[PDB]
Amino acid sequence: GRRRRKKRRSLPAMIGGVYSDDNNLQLEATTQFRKLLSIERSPPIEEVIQSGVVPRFVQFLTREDFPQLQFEAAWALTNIASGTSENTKVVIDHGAVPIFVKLLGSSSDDVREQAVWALGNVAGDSPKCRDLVLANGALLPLLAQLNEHTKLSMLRNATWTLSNFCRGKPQPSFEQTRPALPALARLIHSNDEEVLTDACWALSYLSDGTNDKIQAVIEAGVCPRLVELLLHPSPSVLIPALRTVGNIVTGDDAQTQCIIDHQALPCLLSLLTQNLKKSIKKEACWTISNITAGNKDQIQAVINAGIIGPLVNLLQTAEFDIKKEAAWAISNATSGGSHDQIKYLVSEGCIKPLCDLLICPDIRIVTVCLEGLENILKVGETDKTLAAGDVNVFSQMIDEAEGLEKIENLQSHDNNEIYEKAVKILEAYWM
Repeated sequence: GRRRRKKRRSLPAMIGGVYSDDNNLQLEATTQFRKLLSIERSPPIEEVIQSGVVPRFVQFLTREDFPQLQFEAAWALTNIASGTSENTKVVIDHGAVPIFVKLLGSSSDDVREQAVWALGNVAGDSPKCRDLVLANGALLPLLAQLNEHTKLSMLRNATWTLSNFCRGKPQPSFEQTRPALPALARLIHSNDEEVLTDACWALSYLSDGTNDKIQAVIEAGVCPRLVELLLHPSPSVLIPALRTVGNIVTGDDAQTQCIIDHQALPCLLSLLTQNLKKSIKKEACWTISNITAGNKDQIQAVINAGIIGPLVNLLQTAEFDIKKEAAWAISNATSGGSHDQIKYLVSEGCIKPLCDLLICPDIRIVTVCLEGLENILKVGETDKTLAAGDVNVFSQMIDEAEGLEKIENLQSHDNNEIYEKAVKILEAYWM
């Protein structure tokens, strides 16, 4: 039941200046180009390209004697590359990528930072551009010049760039991004909201895939801190943290337990009971659902945390996108849970809201709720049998919640799977 799923850190005279061999004119004209290319809205990137200065800017990048010119040229190029994909291609075509990688070793902090920002912008353009940046060996030198003393502006640029290196579908080669894990594991210990935001997004990308990927993320040691970040007051941090936690719990039971072991369930509960955006509650319910898809000890941990009552209430009353996830959460619990655990779900009032969703237009959700009801009916039937009783108490509850009439009406459902289950349910419990 476990369910997998850029930028932000006189022309003729300028052209002549850039093409001059006078240092002061070169610098003055490149700065002028940078500023032109920096403007708030609709920058004239296409005009600058046609003048032929891109190859010149690229040449300026190699001027190790003249870091100020390297810096302005880098900025100008990145402003060009931050435009359309066609603009980015022009910069790539002129060999800027390997040169930016080399500049990650510049003795000038400002030039290194520009290079980091340039590469993030290129990588951000598309998965192919991302892969090109990685194939040119960007990551290790990017990481190498990060240390205990690194200034905040560089930490911010670097983390954003790293996130761009991890982002996108198809996903980048995991072996290509692995080196980033230890750094991101340290970066999530920052208190800076921008670093935390981009570091969490990056971990959210890395943890999105198969269980081997998730295992790599866990082994980086990030679970405890990620659970802390579930409590971050900024939604910009909370959202990617929660997505990463949610991704991790899509793995196997042992992987899921690494999240549970750090009191994630009480954090997740607080997400349901605070006045938070619906998309946040949705994702929290999704995360819970992948925990209730676990073993009976994991379902028990959800119960112990006090989640079932609030979750039933969401299932009854929340916006539909939340209801859907809450449905999977409750239904998964009825599927992997013990007889006694299922009885507890019923005591918390889950029958009525499962019944009410049998008329919803999403057939996957109908099916989930019908399966949950069937699991509940089985438990009721077992109780009846063990005492040699005359009635299935849960069947009566389903009748009283108007679920029986809804199940009878599902005999008219187009979908064959729903039809067959409804008939089977009726035949077993209301013959």
